Amino acid sequence: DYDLIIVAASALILIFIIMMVLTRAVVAAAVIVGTVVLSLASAFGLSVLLWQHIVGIPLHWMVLPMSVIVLLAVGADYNLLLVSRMKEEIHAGIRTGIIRAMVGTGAVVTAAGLVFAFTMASMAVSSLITIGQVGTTIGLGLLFDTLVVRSLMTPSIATLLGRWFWWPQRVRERPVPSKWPTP
Amino acid sequence: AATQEEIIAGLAEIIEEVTGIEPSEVTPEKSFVDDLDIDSLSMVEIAVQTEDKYGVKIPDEDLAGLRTVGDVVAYIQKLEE
Amino acid sequence: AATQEEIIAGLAEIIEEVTGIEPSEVTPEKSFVDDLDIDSLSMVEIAVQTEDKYGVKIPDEDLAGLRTVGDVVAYIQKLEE
Amino acid sequence: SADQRAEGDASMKLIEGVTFAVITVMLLAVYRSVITTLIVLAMVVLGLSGARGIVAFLGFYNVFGLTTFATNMVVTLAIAAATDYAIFLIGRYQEARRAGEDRESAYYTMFHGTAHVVLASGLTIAGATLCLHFTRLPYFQTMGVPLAIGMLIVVAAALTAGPAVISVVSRFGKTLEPKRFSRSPGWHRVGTATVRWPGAILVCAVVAALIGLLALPGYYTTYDDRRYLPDDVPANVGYDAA
Amino acid sequence: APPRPRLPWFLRTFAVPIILAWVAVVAILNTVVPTLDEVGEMRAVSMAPNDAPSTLAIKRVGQVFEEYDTSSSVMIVL
Ligand SMILES: CC(C)(COP(=O)(O)O)[C@@H](O)C(=O)NCCC(=O)NCCS
Ligand SMILES: CC(C)(COP(=O)(O)O)[C@@H](O)C(=O)NCCC(=O)NCCS
Repeated sequence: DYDLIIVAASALILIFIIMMVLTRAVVAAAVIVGTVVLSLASAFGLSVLLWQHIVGIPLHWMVLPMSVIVLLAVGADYNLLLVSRMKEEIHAGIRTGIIRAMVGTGAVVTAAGLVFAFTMASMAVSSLITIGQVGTTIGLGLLFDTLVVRSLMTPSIATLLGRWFWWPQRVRERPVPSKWPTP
Repeated sequence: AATQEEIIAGLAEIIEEVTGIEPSEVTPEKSFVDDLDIDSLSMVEIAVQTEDKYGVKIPDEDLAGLRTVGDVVAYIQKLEE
Repeated sequence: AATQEEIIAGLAEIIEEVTGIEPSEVTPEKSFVDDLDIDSLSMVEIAVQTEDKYGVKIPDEDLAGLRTVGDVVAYIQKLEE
Repeated sequence: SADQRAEGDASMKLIEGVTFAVITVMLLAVYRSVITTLIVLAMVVLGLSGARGIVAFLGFYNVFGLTTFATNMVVTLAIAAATDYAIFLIGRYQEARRAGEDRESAYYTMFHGTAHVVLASGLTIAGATLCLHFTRLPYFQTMGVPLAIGMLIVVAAALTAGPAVISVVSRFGKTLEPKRFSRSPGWHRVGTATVRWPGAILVCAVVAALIGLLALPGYYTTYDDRRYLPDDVPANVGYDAA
Repeated sequence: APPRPRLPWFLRTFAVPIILAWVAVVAILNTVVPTLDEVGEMRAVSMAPNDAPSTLAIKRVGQVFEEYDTSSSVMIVL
């Protein structure tokens, strides 16, 4: 119990510091961390269901911290990749920037996330069932993160916050309107 | 205001980015649903791009009404005037 | 519309209230950053007062662009026209 | 406990084989290119071998202790991270190529756009696992340093040998060129939906995420390790007899 | 000419030496010492810390009764 608390706190603080340093923004780092935490809760629920209710073998007492320490980091990495692309595409307007960033990264990030999830889930063929439980929990977590948090939650929050998503940096919501081109 | 040619050129560039249809294909008598084969989601993407570049806001209810390129050009000119 | 003199008089009164600079100092060729020494927060205060008195809305992004009193007067006249 | 360690050490080869098979299948599905898959597999093998080699070398000279969980996690994490970094680099390079840039400019665009992201991801993974060093149970604590060192080695390999391999191979024929040129209508639709109507989509996503909390009230754990082992281990035979 | 950055240029110009160095180092590391399985087998760590009250209780019983000094036991069934 105490180790799980310590690991969660330290990992969250370190990931927040790294994201704040890289993106040069506070609100973006907070959004990344919060979305990852929510995905973590969903992952725990799915894994508990799949094992305890379906299979019948409850989770081992050491599955939770091992799963958490990896889910946090990998989810944060994927969100960081998307946000980093968004920052490069943002000079054309927040909404168009988000659309271009999603079109650019989506396939790559989906392939990487699926590969990671199916690599983790392949540990279930082990004779030791604790390792299988850890692997399947991390796999379900990354699956849910990739398919929901990055695809829907993060860009929705970025659109809703608007210019506050990049605080304390100063960002135009939309560019200066331009004259129609002459053919 | 802006001439029909300028609006058509800008919309053709945006449509090229969104869908890939070449600008030469976009003529004011083309129907989005049939001639150009553009679904409603692509149309709302075009509206978002237009609002973020030229500052023209097109609500979804109006997007339902618009049928051909000429209709969109007329709508934009009406807003400008 | 409103003549440049009227806009300058109103802005001078508002600037006098916000910062204390006398109206005689405010001339259209003065730079806020250097000549008048007005920081950005004072400028947003001026924008708030202008919006609440004469109904002219100036977003912050535009406030960044504005440099001299003449620029603000031109912006207000453009909005009025 | 002895049988638990024995089974953990026994199943490692099978785990590695299955992971490699699954990775090869998925890479073939994604890239549609055998040569691209072979290049990615070479990168993954280099990274994994470096990680396991450095961990084994440091462990042999009593720098730190080891457990079966630590070794399994090291292997799987190294494989996954190496594959992810290869996918990121090659994806950015192929996007630049498909845009129209030549191979030199495509390589430089790839590096400029993904160098910092790969490093940041690797540092997050390394620093997260290193927080296990501050726990009290030896099983958790002995995972911090090994995992961190392995992740650092994998990241260094991906950031130095990765670009080198990409630079060398792409020159020798049409190797890393995009096999299937196609845009992303699905991602266009998802982006437009997320931009136009963010409130509804956010509501749906948050509702979906909170569904998992319903499993919390019924959660419980057990400490009997004979439930987590196959029935043919000697300990389970003795337990059945007793 | 575009000012190419130093780092990617260095990686591109000396790619073959870098690849060879990496392969050589990895092979040396995997050859000098045994496999990870044997090292993990011979470097296993005790599950319970010495601060654990149960371990201290068992060792205390062992030393007070002057019988043993460990904390782990097995049962033989006939
Ligand atoms: C999205 C769209 C414009 C697409 O129209 P189409 O069916 O003509 O392509 C139309 O379905 C619509 O107005 N829907 C109402 C709001 C909506 O669909 N939001 C997205 C659901 S999360
Ligand atoms: C407030 C200000 C206009 C001041 O600008 P200055 O640095 O030019 O004085 C600028 O910092 C800004 O737009 N900040 C973004 C929003 C903000 O600062 N809100 C207050 C923080 S609680």
